Amino acid sequence: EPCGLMNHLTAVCEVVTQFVYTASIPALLCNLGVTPIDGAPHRSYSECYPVLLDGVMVGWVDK
Amino acid sequence: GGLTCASAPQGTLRILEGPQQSLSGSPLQPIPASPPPQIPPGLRPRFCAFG
Repeated sequence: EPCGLMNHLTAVCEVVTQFVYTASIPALLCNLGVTPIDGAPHRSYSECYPVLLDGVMVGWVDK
Repeated sequence: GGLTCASAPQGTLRILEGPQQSLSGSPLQPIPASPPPQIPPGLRPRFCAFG
């Protein structure tokens, strides 16, 4: 009765449990080439990727 | 003496900082592959018949 519903992790698999700052990441993504949600994407909003980081949309790295 | 709109910019520059790619070496494993199980040298029979 529990088939396919009760699974088990492989030996190498693991759950993430650490918590980090993730505050300097939005400022690094912009150095890398992302353009903030505020504007000037430099393309057409259709040739651009919507960047998300943990629910918060940094916004529109060029394609 | 106030601020007025000036001429439209003629171009835009977007700066980002980027490093480059190295050569493809693809060094897959320290001791690589699945090394095969194998024969211990000589071994010898560890059993004899009676008589």
